[PDB]
Amino acid sequence: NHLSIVTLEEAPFVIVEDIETCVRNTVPCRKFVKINNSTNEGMNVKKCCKGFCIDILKKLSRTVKFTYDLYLVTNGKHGKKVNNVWNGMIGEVVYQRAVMAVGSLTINEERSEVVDFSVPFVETGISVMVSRGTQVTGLSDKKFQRPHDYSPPFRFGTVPNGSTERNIRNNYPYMHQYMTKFNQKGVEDALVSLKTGKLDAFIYDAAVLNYKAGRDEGCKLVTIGSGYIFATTGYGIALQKGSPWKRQIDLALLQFVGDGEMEELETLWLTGIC
Amino acid sequence: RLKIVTIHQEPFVYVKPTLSDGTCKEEFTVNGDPVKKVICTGPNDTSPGSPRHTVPQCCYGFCIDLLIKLARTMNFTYEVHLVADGKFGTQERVNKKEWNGMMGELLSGQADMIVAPLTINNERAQYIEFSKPFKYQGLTILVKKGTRITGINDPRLRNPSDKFIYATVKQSSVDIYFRRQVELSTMYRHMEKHNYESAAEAIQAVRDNKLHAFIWDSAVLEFEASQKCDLVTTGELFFRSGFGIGMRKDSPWKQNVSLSILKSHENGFMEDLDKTWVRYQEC
Ligand SMILES: N[C@@H](CCC(=O)O)C(=O)O
Repeated sequence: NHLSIVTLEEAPFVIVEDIETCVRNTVPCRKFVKINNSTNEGMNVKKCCKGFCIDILKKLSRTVKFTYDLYLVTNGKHGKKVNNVWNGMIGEVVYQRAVMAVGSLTINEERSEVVDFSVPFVETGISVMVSRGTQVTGLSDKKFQRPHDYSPPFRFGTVPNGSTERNIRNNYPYMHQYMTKFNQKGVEDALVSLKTGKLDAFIYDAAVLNYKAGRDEGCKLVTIGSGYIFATTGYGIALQKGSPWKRQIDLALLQFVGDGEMEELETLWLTGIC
Repeated sequence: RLKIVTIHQEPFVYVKPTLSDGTCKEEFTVNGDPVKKVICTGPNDTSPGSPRHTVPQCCYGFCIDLLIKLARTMNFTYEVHLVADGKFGTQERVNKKEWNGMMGELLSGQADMIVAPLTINNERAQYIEFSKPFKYQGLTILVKKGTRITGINDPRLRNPSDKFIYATVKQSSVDIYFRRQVELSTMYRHMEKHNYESAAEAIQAVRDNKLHAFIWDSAVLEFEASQKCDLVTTGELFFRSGFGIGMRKDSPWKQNVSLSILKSHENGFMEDLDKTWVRYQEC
C-alpha cells in the first residue's frame, strides 16, 4: 500500500520547490544529492513537488487507495536504453526501485517492451517550434530531411536522449546525424536559442511545446501547423510488467477524463495567454 | 482464425454491396493505390425490432487497412462481420445489466476482436481490454452551414426547447458520456427523445434540416464537413478521447496489438492512413 514513486522535473507537469514542511498544492518529494564526485555518499534532500502530474498523483492516491514516497530520478532523465540498460524514470521502474513513474513520460514501443504503461492521460507526440511565419510543413519538410540542399542550411535541434530523439534516429537517419550539432541541453536553452536567432526550429515533445508557445513573451514562438503532432501518443504512468496496480490506475484515469477532471487540470496548468 | 466485429462508420469503415458474383469492385485510393477490401457479412436493412438477414458485403477504410496491418504483423487470419444490432455498445439495466452492440458481441464470444472507431472509456475498460489508442480525437458538434452555435455551452444546448433539436447516436460512447455527467443531465434529457440509430442517419438529418445539431466524434464529423460543404463543425473539442482495438481480458494478442499500434504511430503508418482516408479533401 505504501509505494515508491519516481518523478522528474519538467514544468508544468512536475515543478520542484524548496521546503519546514510542504504546504498548499505541493507534496513532499526527495532528491538524492551527492556530497562530492570522489564519493558515492549523498543525502536525500527534502523538496516539494507540484504540477499537473502531481495533481494526477494526488487524485490516484485518493481513488486507488495508496500512500507514496515520491523521489526525483538522478540517474538520467525520462529514459534511454544505453548498452541495453535502461536509465531515467524507465530504469527506476525496470530495476524495481519504483513501483511507478509519474511525470512527462512519453509512451513509445521500446519502453512498452520493458514497462507496462497506463492509458495515456495527456496527449502528446512530436511538434516543431519556430518563430511565427517560418515556412515548415512538418518533420517531412525537405529543410529537415535533406538539410544540405539549402544554402545556408536550416538550423534545428532537439534535447537529446528522450523519446523525440529516439524517434528521429529511427525514422530519419540523415536528419538525425545532421541535427546532433544543434543538441540543446534543455528546453530553456532551446527557447533562448530560437529567440536570439541561433536556431531556426526546435523539435520536441508536443505537450511541452504547446505549453511554452502559450506563455511566450509577445507570442512570437509557435508550433507549426494547427499545432500539428507527428507520432501522436500520450504521457503514461509506467508500472512494472504485470503490475497489480495497473487495472485500477487505468480505470481511475479513465474516470477522471469521463468526469471532466482532466479539462480542469488542463485549464489550471497548461493553457496560456497566447 | 479471429472473428472480427466492425461497424459502418465512414471514413473508418465503408460498407458496400458485393458485385453479383460476390466479389468486391476494384477501386483506387486518392493516391492511386488499389483499395484493399474484405468480405464482411452483416444484416442489410437495419430497421429496429425486425428480423436480420445476414449477407456478404464489402468493407474497406482506415480500420480495415489497420486490421490488415495487424493481421500481417502478428500472423493471424480473420473473418470480418458487421455488428448485428448496428450499435457500438453500452451497458443497460434490463437489477441485471447487459452489454449491447460490439461490446456485447465481444463479451459473448460472437467476436474475438473489435476493429472499429471504438472509444476508450471507463465503462467499457472495466469489461474489456483496449489497446493504446490508434486515433486521438474528441467530441464536436455538426451543424448545417449558417446555423450559429458557439459550442457545447451555447444557450440553445444548455437551456433547450423543441425549437432547436440536437442528438447523438443511441447506445454509443456519446450517449454514455451525457448520461454519466450530472452537469450534462439537461442536455441528456433533450437528446434522449431525439437520438439516432446510426451516425449516417443523424448526418443526413442535419443536411435535411430535420436535426439542428449532431454531437459526435470529431474524427468522423471533421471528415464529413471536409466532404459536404453544406455541413460545418462548431466549437472546441470536449471529451478528448481515443479509439482503441477491443479484446477480451484473457486475449493472448493484447500486448502485441498495443505494440503494433505504437510502432504504427512512430514509423508514420498511422499518418499514411490519415492521408489516405481522413485528410485529403477541404471545403
Ligand atoms: N517526454 C519525453 C522527453 C522529451 C522529448 O524527448 O520530447 C520522454 O518521455 O522521453
